[PDB]
Amino acid sequence: MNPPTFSPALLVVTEGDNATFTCSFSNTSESFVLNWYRMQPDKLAAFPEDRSQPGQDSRFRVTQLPNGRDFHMSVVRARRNDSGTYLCGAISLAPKVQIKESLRAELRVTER
Ligand SMILES: [Cl-]
Ligand SMILES: [Cl-]
Repeated sequence: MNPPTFSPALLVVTEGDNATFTCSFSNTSESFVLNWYRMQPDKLAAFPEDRSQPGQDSRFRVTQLPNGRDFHMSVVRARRNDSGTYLCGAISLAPKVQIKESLRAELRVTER
C-alpha cells in the first residue's frame, strides 16, 4: 500500500466558514479504511462510514468523490479552536493490516 496524500498543506479560513482538505489515496483491490485525524491522533471521521458502532453526530465529514481516488475531509462552522494539524491515514485490511499516514496539513482559523 502507498501512503495517501493530504492537501492543501496550509488551509486558512475565517471562523464560521467551512474547511475542506482533500485526501488522495490509490487503493489496491483489497479492503481499506481511510481515517481523518487531528494530531496522539484523534480520529474525526472515516471512510467508509463506520457501521461497527452506532452513528454519531459530527461537524466532521469524510466523503469519497465520484472519481474514487479523492476524498473530502470537511469541517463545518470552523472555530478558532479547530486550528491545528491534521492528517489522513489509510489502513489496509488485507493481506496484511497496516496503516500509512499522509504528511500533516495545517488548518488556521482566523478571527471574524
Ligand atoms: Cl501528504
Ligand atoms: Cl460509506
